[PDB]
Amino acid sequence: AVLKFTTEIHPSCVTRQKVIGAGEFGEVYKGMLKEVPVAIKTLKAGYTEKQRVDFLGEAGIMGQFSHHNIIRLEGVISKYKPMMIITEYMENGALDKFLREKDGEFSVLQLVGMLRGIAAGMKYLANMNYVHRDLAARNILVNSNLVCKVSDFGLSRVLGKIPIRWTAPEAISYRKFTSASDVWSFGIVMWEVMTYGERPYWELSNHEVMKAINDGFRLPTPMDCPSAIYQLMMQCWQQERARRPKFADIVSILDKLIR
Repeated sequence: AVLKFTTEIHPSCVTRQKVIGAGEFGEVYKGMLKEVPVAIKTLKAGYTEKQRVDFLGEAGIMGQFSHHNIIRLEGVISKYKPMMIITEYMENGALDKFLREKDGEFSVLQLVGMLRGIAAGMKYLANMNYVHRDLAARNILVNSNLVCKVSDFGLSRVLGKIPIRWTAPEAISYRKFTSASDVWSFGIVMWEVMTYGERPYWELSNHEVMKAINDGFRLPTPMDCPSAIYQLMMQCWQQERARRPKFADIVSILDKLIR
């Protein structure tokens, strides 16, 4: 794929209406663009140069993609303060928090549908030769129509701190990040979904998680999870990365459970 540069949006085109959260780099707003509803992420007052670079850099990576299950970037304001990233609006926010609120409410069919969309976004990303490295329910956003979309491309790169509980053993131990380590992470996301937003490995420390992983531990079947879905997450957690399904396999497997 050919590299894209980021669309610059004029400040007068953006209207912030309400605060909808606190971000890594500053406040997040709901507002309007041009008009269409958008999420508007701002860069905090007193930002450092590194923060500016990382803020706009993540947006640039997100902007490489055009897929229904990857957050759409409208553009950035980088020539004016406050600097902003403008994306599609996701009314229901982060997937982990959304499921905790809706604990036990969804059908298995609906949870599978949500996972199928996430897998489709990842299949697309993998085919574009990108590894995400930070795939986790907290980094997936949910819109009013229950569509789940991959967000948070800070660690993403073409094929420092890492999210240990979501990371494959070979990526933890040997710095080997591939689409197959993203598949491991997807398995963790499946577990987060089927548990309605339980924390992977509960309150074990990172060192304890690493030891558990190295000892062959796998997270247990979520309450009332169908065997076929638990087996799929177990397949995503094959110790040897070459033996995990590809995202194309995952999409096909989930598709067949949509009945």
